[PDB]
Amino acid sequence: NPLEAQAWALLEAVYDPELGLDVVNLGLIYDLVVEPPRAYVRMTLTTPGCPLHDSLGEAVRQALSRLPGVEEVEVEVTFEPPWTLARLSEKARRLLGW
Amino acid sequence: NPLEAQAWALLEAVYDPELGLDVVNLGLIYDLVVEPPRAYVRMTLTTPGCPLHDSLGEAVRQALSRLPGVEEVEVEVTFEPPWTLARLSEKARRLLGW
Ligand SMILES: [Mg+2]
Ligand SMILES: [Mg+2]
Repeated sequence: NPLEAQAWALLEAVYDPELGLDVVNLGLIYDLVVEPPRAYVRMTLTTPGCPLHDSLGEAVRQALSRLPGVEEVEVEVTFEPPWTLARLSEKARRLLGW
Repeated sequence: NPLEAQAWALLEAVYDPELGLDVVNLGLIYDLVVEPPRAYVRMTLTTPGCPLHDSLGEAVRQALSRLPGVEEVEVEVTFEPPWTLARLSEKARRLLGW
């Protein structure tokens, strides 16, 4: 499903403002399912508590809505499990310096 | 602290759109501290997951910002503990019919 690869590439352009890294390499994407006309993503945030405006979740929704055949995007934001820097990818660790 | 009573009265005018009851009688307010120039409230939502726009949390922030002497309102939205109808007040149960 090349659509899935397309989805990841799109998400890799969405950045967390506090850490300056994309949501994929930060390890914020917990699940991703793309089955036209629907796209589903389960993700978390880098800090606890629901913000008044989930700008990151909105950016992810907008990114996935660009997928061909996708007319509805469900973005589920959860804290289960809770995120920590241990979820950073190998690439992210290179970009950081680690 | 009459300011505290003022705060509760203000919150009793903020309604959850899905249930048609105010946040206080629904049992959504977990903690409330009013110490000028700051107001703090910890609350939850009636359904899981962080919404893209936390309109309820915003309404609570706007309501408390009307308190005299209060210049900053911190609204913490959590799911710990998770909410259920068991947290409804006695009054809410009368209003419902129970
Ligand atoms: Mg972890
Ligand atoms: Mg309960």
